Amino acid sequence: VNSFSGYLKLTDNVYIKNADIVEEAKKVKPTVVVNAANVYLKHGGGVAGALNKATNNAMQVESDDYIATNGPLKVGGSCVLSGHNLAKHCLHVVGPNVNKGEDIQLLKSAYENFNQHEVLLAPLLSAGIFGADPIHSLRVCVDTVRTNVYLAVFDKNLYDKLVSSFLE
Ligand SMILES: CC(C)[C@H](Nc1ncnc2[nH]c(-c3cnn(C)c3C#N)cc12)c1ccc2c(n1)NC(=O)CO2
Repeated sequence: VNSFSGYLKLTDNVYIKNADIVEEAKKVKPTVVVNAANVYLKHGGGVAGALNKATNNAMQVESDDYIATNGPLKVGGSCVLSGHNLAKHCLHVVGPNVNKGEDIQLLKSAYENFNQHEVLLAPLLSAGIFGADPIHSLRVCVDTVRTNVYLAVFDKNLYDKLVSSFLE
């Protein structure tokens, strides 16, 4: 029922909280949870592994059937599939992996997919092992997304750095 609580309001449409996106999905039952996906939808590690494990592998079985018939996504692209027990829908979004040389300009394209949904629970795109500068990813979110986005960042030091840098 989109009952988000305990988020800091950064802008009129962007909110942020130090929390695990899986625990937020369980508490909130959002209409849309965003997965930090890769092009073949292999939900190993990071956000994707955590969401998939919380569905008892249902998300991986559904995603393998999608890829068999439709093929891989593009960097900056997205795919709406079932949200299983975590949300009504899961929006799988592929941000660029700059640790693998993918272009950081495609992070704006990745965030643009959020504009199709009125309200979303999401992670910080291209952060962690994808290698983008997290402060930059937050600025791209704030500049690109017009709909209501609730960012869950599961790392207190990173959350504090993002908040302090934005509040300058
Ligand atoms: C910057 C990070 C703090 C952030 N991670 C997270 N952000 C929010 N909720 C989270 N839950 C978990 C969790 C829950 N259980 N487990 C075992 C995990 C893991 N791993 C992790 C997580 C993050 C955002 C975007 C990402 C990635 N990581 N990593 C990637 O490979 C791709 O893109």
